[PDB]
Amino acid sequence: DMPVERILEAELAVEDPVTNICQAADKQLFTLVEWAKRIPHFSELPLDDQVILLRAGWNELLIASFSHRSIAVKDGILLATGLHVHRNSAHSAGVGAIFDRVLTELVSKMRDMQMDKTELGCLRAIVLFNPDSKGLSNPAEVEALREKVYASLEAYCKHKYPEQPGRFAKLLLRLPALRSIGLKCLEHLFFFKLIGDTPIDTFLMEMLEAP
Amino acid sequence: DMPVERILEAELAVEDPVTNICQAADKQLFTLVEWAKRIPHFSELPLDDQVILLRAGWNELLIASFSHRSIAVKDGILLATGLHVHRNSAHSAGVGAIFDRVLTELVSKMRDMQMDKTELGCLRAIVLFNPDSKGLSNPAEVEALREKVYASLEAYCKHKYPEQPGRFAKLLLRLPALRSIGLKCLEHLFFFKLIGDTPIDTFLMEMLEAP
Amino acid sequence: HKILHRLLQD
Amino acid sequence: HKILHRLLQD
Ligand SMILES: CCCOc1cc2c(cc1-c1cc(/C=C/C(=O)O)ccc1O)C(C)(C)CCC2(C)C
Ligand SMILES: CCCOc1cc2c(cc1-c1cc(/C=C/C(=O)O)ccc1O)C(C)(C)CCC2(C)C
Repeated sequence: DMPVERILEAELAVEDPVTNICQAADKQLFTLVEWAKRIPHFSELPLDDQVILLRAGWNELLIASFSHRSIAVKDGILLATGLHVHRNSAHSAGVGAIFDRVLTELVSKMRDMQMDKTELGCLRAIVLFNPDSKGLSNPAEVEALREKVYASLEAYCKHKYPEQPGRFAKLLLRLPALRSIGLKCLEHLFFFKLIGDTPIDTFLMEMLEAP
Repeated sequence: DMPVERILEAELAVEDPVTNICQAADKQLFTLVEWAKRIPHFSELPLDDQVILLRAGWNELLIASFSHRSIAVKDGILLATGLHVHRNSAHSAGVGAIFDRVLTELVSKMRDMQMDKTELGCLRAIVLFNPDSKGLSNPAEVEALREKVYASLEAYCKHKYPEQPGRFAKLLLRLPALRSIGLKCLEHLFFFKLIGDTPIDTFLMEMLEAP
Repeated sequence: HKILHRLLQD
Repeated sequence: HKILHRLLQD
């Protein structure tokens, strides 16, 4: 079983610019572990598999959260640290194009459809239970949990938004944008590390190590 | 309107290893233009927008097709040129990891669910009508076409596979794997170009130029 | 993007 | 991956 109520409860329980962005990311990594443990059945998975899932998904999971958080923000994002980062500040820091991708492909789409917190929570749980993650001891178990999440989300959408029959598909179709943006932000982080001017804290550093 | 019959008709109408792989890709680029013109409403879009969509989607569109083509192939893929490329040959050519991703995240998943040609065609049309593509003159029109495709696919899945209520979601959830794999293959191509040992033909070269 | 333009033209 | 292991442990 995978009730959306527990997923929603998980979301509610955890509620230059590049430097400030990296601080927030590190900060939210601690919070993410807490979120994942509150997602039904995650803690019962083998510890090694919990490690694989969080290492595979952390970036996408964190991007989804700050994007939804930014829905009331005009042309900007709200960091978990309380900092509002505007589009102009991103451009003038050399990361304008990727910043705009987040705004147009994620934040704005979440805003235009009024994506709610149960929906965000489900999409994140789906991202968490990624059966393509390399090294898993039982991908079939993870797949099964993913299927349960999206069965519940679909039922939740049919019930809460019956006048929007395409809503469920619309939600799932933000996941390719998220994947792509996650991979681009990670590329940037590796570069910030390489150049060596940007402070990168310990949990963020550990995510950047090889498996 | 967006009947799955027309989409299926489009699919049916177009029916070292790195070198052979790049030949096939170039070859299939000509075929892809023909496919797209047979997808309802694509040809009626502004020529500049047709250009944007095909430049944004070509790789994912081509990867989807060769993956489905490879469903009967054990631990390998079938190139459009008629060449079977085995896993061993990919590894011993320095591209083993990405090759295995295609096998496990795409080919094997298509095989285990018996993804049919109507379903492949719809997923590709969805990829084609990507409203996130930069520079589009009317993203809303492209979005509308994407929505029509996935309304029809859902209806097609409910009707043809009524005993599999999760099938539609399962189909859409291969799209993040495809995005990621597309981006990795493109990275490799840019590297093959940089090193300069691999022959890269003209249509493939043109896709590799800036917008 | 000459090749693509030409093929889309017909 | 010491930090993650430690936090998942509890
Ligand atoms: C993972 C460290 C850098 O992560 C980034 C980088 C960026 C960006 C975002 C992130 C990021 C931020 C966060 C912040 C989360 C939060 O504050 O809750 C988590 C994960 C991330 O990858 C945006 C898209 C805002 C701007 C471009 C750059 C590349 C600077
Ligand atoms: C776009 C030129 C290279 O495209 C590749 C590269 C690869 C691979 C596939 C392609 C590729 C092939 C094709 C071939 C299609 C076809 O034969 O119908 C289209 C687009 C592509 O990106 C696989 C995953 C097979 C093996 C790894 C590499 C990186 C060598």
